[PDB]
Amino acid sequence: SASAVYVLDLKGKVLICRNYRGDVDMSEVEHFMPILMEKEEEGMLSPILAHGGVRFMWIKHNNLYLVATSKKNACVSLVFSFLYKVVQVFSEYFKELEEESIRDNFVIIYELLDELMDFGYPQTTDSKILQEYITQEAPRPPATVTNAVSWRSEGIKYRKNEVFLDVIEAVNLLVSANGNVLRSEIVGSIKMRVFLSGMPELRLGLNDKVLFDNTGRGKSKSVELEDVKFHQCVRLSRFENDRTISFIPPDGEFELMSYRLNTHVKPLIWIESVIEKHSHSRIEYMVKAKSQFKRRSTANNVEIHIPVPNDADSPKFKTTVGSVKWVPENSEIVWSVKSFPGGKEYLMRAHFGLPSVEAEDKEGKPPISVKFEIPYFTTSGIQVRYLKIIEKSGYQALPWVRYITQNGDYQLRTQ
Amino acid sequence: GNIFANLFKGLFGKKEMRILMVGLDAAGKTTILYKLKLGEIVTTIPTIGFNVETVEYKNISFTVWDVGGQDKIRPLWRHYFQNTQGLIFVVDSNDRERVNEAREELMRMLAEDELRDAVLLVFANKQDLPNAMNAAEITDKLGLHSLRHRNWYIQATCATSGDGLYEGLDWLSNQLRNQK
Amino acid sequence: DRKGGSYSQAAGSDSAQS
Amino acid sequence: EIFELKAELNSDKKEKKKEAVKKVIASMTVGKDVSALFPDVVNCMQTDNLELKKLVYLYLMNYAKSQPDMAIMAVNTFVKDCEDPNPLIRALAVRTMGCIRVDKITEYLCEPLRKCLKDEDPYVRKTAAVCVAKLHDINAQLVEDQGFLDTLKDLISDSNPMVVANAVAALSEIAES
Ligand SMILES: Nc1nc2c(ncn2[C@@H]2O[C@H](COP(=O)(O)OP(=O)(O)OP(=O)(O)O)[C@@H](O)[C@H]2O)c(=O)[nH]1
Ligand SMILES: [Mg+2]
Repeated sequence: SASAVYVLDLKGKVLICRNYRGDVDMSEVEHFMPILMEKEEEGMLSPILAHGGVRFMWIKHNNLYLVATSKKNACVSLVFSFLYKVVQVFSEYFKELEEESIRDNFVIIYELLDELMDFGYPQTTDSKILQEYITQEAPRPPATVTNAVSWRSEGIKYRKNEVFLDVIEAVNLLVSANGNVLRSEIVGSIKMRVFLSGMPELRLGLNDKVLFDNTGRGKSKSVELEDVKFHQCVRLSRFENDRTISFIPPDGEFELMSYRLNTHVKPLIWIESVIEKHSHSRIEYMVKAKSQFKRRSTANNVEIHIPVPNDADSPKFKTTVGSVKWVPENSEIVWSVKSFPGGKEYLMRAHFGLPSVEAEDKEGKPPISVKFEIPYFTTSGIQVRYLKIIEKSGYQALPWVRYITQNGDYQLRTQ
Repeated sequence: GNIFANLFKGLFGKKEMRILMVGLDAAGKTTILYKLKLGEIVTTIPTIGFNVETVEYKNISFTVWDVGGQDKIRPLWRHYFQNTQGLIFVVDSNDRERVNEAREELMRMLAEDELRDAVLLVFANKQDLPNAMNAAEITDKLGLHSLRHRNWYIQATCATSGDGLYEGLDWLSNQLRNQK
Repeated sequence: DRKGGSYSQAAGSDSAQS
Repeated sequence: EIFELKAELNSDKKEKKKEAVKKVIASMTVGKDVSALFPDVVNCMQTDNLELKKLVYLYLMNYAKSQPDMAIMAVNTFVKDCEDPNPLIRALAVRTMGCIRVDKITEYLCEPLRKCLKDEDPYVRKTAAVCVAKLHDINAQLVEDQGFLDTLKDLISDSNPMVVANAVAALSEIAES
């Protein structure tokens, strides 16, 4: 229940503001910057600010803080969801999130803000629906918003019905400094870019453990996702009733389902780090990486970031496979590898000097994270059964999907 | 410079002209404007704000800005006097009590230096009942002959019938346009 | 081709489930 | 600057009026007090272009509290726009009527609110519910006198499920206060 949502800037200048209820004066935004500065200087800065009896919730954007001032005890979750929807709409409409587009599309920005929500209650949130009624370069509102199916616009015609799926896998491993993995969770991502004619209703079917158990086929490799979140077009009633994933696919790229379950398997890459740091004399980087993934799978664009000393200089790298580059801005050496086949063993030997004068304050031990991304690999073993594409007119669809495995929160605790 | 484009535009008609809508409230000003623009007796609520429209006749687009005679809208008539070249006055021949108020409003409006080049245009409204005055009694009561340097013409127009609107429009066009 | 796994054709449903 | 903008706004050219409106909007967004030009833009309010109507409505909403006296010359325009055939225009007029923080403005908008309460368009129904909720928040006594509680309650048991949800949220907000 934010009184007014405004877009700020890095210098504190409000790029654009639009009051929704009028219960909060527009002058409260000026005091938001000093409050944020005081909180940052004292560590008390929070996204949800509080200017007396009015709370100015702000979200750190790419170039400006999306401050949404509120007066009463409005739904914080609802305000956050509205801000996220507005950010997504802006990203869809404007490819750049900076001050360049804030002052360049104000004429359409004001109309979009007015149409998005009224009296603090959001009304329009579909990017396609908003673009079909508000454009930067007006007819009556589309019937899709008024109709029940607000995620699949009717009347779409395409020469061919091709849908591109993406089996995105996020391998997050939390290995402590003792060598034991604490947080090992893999979050699935079923994103499909449906581009066909009409408004077909997708009939999702995969090798789900729950579905296999219900159908009596709970003996093969079935993916048991601890948390599965359906898309907006996905009907929750069918999923709750018999796990039937029946919903109208969106027009374009959309996230239908997102699996999320813990992983009890060994990490795809086993990295052993050695720190032979002398007392203000030299430093040793005994980094050894072992590929625990299948040999048939190669990790493309693997970048194992090893945090080097903050004041370290004149470093020498003695590695075997993969180029190592030290970035002064990042204050660490990333073990960049173009192609890393499964089972590969890369050994590195860092050697650099240190300044004679010791540091005045400690800098901490940031965890070592890798940027491995091996596609065409299904670590979870979940196999899609079929995709029920049904249209009233009747057409033969040719859906496509690719399985991509990448490294997410694969951070290794430093010694 | 060259005026070939201006001559070409004037050969087929380029002049538009302007007009204003003033008078007492419920004096047929909105009905008169609707008849001039559309041509039907359209029922409308009181003119809280103002009515803006344009009328095309004799190749001249004389825009008419109807203004109500309400107390809250009477002081707002000065806003529409800016960038205004014409003015049409709606009289209430059937409203004897409001006749004095309309005359006072017309005198106050005519006592402004800004509205000096606009010729007088009084429409004999309420021309549907026997109580309506003629084209001379209304003018005598309003004192149109005492308006020095003002070209005032008395025209009787009935909102229900629509007769006399053409005569008033022709008189206004003759007062504004003095060409062949 | 494309990095991250080549696109593969998908069926319409589980034909073995009737 | 100000004089040139006023002269451009007091002209009969659509391109010049649009340029003046864009300049005024840019000045207002940049932190320029354009409330003094609100009476000048009052005359250039009833325009056929939808882009200019939205800018005029936004300026009036942002210049309504600053110049409540100058806002009395927009009731007729709002009444005329409340019957626009385009659903977008009607929704914009309904939103602007409820967004105007004028005590004497909402009193004359009760009839348009009642007319738009039974709007067939789900977007129109949602806009009418939002305007009713805004009027109730601004004036609970006015909302009670207009009898919008019964209309809000009946909106829940109707079609336009997004409109039903908007009406339910409006009724909860009215009951919340
Ligand atoms: N029946 C009838 N009414 C007339 C006639 N001439 C003038 N009127 C009156 O003129 C009024 C026209 O009202 P509107 O259409 O709203 O325009 P208006 O004269 O400016 O009145 P306001 O909007 O209140 O300012 C009607 O209410 C009538 O009472 C006529 O010949 N016959
Ligand atoms: Mg009128």
